[PDB]
Amino acid sequence: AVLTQPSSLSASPGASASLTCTLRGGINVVNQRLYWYQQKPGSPPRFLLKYKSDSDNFLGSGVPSRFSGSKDASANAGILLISEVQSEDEADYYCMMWHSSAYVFGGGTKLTVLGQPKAAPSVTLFPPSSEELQANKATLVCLISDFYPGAVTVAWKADSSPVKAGVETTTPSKQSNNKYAASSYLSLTPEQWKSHRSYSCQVTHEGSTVEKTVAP
Amino acid sequence: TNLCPFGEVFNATRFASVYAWNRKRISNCVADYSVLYNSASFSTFKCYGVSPTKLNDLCFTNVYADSFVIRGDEVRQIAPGQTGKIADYNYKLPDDFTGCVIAWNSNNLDSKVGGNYNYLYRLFRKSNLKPFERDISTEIYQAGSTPCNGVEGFNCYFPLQSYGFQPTNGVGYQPYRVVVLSFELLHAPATVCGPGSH
Amino acid sequence: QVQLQESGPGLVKPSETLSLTCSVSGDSIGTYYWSWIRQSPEKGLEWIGYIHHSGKTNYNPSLKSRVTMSVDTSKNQFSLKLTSVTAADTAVYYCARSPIGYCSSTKCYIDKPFDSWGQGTLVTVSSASTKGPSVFPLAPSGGTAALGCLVKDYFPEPVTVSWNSGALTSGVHTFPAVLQSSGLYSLSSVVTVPSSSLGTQTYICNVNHKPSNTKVDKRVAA
Ligand SMILES: *[C@@H]1O[C@H](CO)[C@@H](O)[C@H](O)[C@H]1NC(C)=O
Ligand SMILES: [Cl-]
Repeated sequence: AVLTQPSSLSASPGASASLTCTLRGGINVVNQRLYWYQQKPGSPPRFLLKYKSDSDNFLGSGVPSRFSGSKDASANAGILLISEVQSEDEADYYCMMWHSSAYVFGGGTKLTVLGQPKAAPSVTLFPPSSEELQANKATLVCLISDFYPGAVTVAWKADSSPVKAGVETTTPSKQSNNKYAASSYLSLTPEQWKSHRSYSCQVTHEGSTVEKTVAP
Repeated sequence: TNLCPFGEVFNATRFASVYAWNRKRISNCVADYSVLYNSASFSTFKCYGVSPTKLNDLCFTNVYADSFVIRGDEVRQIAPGQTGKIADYNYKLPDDFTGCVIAWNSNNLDSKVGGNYNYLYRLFRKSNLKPFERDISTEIYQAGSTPCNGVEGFNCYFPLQSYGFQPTNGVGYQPYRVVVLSFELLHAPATVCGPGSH
Repeated sequence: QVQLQESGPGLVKPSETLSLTCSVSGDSIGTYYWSWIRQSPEKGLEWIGYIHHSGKTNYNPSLKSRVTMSVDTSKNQFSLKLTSVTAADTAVYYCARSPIGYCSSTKCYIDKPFDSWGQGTLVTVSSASTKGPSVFPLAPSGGTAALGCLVKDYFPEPVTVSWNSGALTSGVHTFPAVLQSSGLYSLSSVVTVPSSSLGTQTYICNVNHKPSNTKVDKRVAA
């Protein structure tokens, strides 16, 4: 790997984060022009700065001065310095350089800004529509959103007993505003749906369990 | 060409109590019994007076579909010549019954956390029911010497008792849905036949 | 103010040719190189190459044998053609602009590579057949109500959902898709509205599955 960045990095607000970009052994970092990009989910990456040395660098317009570049010849690495880290700096950060006739990026470092407050999930459960039943299929959709942190356990219950067959649950992903949302689908036969008093989606988050229930 | 509305009986969201068992008249249609015994969703499927092997090859004047719910271990009584609270006081088949009795466990639907007290059965009656007789009276039953009148008292029981249907009950005490098909073949042209009959 | 717009998403059969076009509009004060960059499901980035206004091209050595870029300056467009494609080529494809910076006598330098990007286009390489979704209304059950619609059994991604032809934007939460053991995707989109509007306001979810050239409008009533 030409360029290697750590997978993840966590820093407290008001702290500084030193994002590393380690160049392969046989390529000396002292001479290299390094470029750093910021990407938030749902958007293309965004140029931050070039850094070759204290005399040769480039800071993109509208990019905070809190972003600065440096190099660590000992570790043969480039460094992105984020000072006074803020919640809105949470993103994936990419280093990049030209080498062997191509731009190459590192794998991206995901910055986690610590100290975001808890938020209780909003859960809505939909039964199978008549249209889908009429089509001889049945899907329960449980939608979970507005919660932080993103660790959620989702359980389905046919009547009052656990159900694991036919379940499809997405990995919670941050919607805009840095909160999380997730989806869980329970597929049934129309007969399974009509032979039970009800089905339940149960979402446990931060010491609390929301349960919605639907029935025919 | 029209098929019989077995789905209106088998696929009914509401089942009556056994003491007030429901009956539906089926006529002028084709009863594809193949659809019934092909399904693996019935715990019991017993026919009397006619081999199930060749149900779809027969015709009948009229067919009655009786339906109700009873306790799992009470399914034995829905059969000719049986005894017990159900056969004696709630639903009685004739000794020479011609038809089929179909049942399936409905715990997932008819039970309730804490108990489904809407499914009742008759505990007492001054005499056994006649075949296909239905007794819905709620009058107080006198079990002793004193002729009580409208007041629950010693040896004066309220004739109906609720099943306590709960999901956690043993299999024997879980609710079962039963539909009795009676094949009525009178001295008149048959109006209900199977698919593969002449 | 520059705006790069990539052609729509779709599916390419293995061993066939992937082709994309970037359309450029807005302010262009300087001199620019133009580039394609793709991003993998795991968020890796790979530069494919760039093209000058003159048509001269420089390709990534690992893709040179299969890549053709071309430019139509008269249309303010440039294109990517990637042949003999496989599942490794499934990616979000971005076009990007990079300005020419300091030019010495013997070299021009790009100091700010990838000034501006398109929104990215998902290209799926797969042998399987495109399949349009089945759209099902999710009828509405404080004073607010939740309604939505279910977009079931489509392939490949992505699918865009709007409400009332985009006129309804506030409270619209379109969720990320789930993948089933059948290989088809399903997602849901929900809108939060005051219950006072359920009897008077029309709610219609617009589903657009470009890869299947499918457009479904589903009215979601109480
Ligand atoms: C009840 O519905 C199922 C489908 O859910 C069907 O297969 C069955 O035949 C129906 N019952 C009758 C008696 O037709
Ligand atoms: Cl152009």
